[PDB]
Amino acid sequence: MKVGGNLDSKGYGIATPKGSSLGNAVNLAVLKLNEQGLLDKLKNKWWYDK
Amino acid sequence: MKVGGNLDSKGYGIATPKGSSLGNAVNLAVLKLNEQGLLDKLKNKWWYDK
Amino acid sequence: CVDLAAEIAKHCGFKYKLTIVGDGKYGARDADTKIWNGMVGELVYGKADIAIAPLTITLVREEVIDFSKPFMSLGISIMIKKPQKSKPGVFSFLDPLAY
Amino acid sequence: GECGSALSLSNVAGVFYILVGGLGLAMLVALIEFCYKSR
Repeated sequence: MKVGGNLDSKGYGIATPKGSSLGNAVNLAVLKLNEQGLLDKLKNKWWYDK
Repeated sequence: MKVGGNLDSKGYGIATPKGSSLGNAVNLAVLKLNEQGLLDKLKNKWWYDK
Repeated sequence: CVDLAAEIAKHCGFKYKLTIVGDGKYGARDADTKIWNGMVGELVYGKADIAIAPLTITLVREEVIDFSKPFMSLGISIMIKKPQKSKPGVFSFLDPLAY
Repeated sequence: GECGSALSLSNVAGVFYILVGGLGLAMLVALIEFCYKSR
């Protein structure tokens, strides 16, 4: 069981080697996917759906 | 009393008019102050120390 | 944030004047008129050059003003009135019966 | 939408009542047979 509140608050990001050209396009893709509501559905799928 | 977990997770930032020249320098100042451990001391000072 | 303002002003090398936001608001855009009030409106309409306050970083704000990287983390929370588990009488011992 | 511990003295207090009427009558019959039959 998880007890108590969380000790800190943070998130996961997509990481690239410093100055990779993918970083910007990947970041905007992540922003779109968040804005589409996909991540909540995927989280339900892999956390709670089963 | 605070009950339950937080509903969301976010932060405060120093805001400037869009394109202000201070924005970058203020941001780096904030980064230094965080890296110095000042903010934990100030938070203790104004929240818990008394 | 007064101490923080002093620290920031020291690290960036500027003089500053603390001004209480006229309306006592954080900052919101009037839907219909599209007018920002509060400290956001102060920045939008050029009444202040920087905001050093508990101003939540939000998308609708980031669309009209710039933010530094977060200096503090928080969440929406619930405050309730305090309650007491224990309260004592004389004869609540007898209370199951009435005078 | 506009729609979104105690004690009952009465109940057996009635049986107090009846019990007491029982008392008074009981003693009535008592001293009426005592007086009547005895004397």
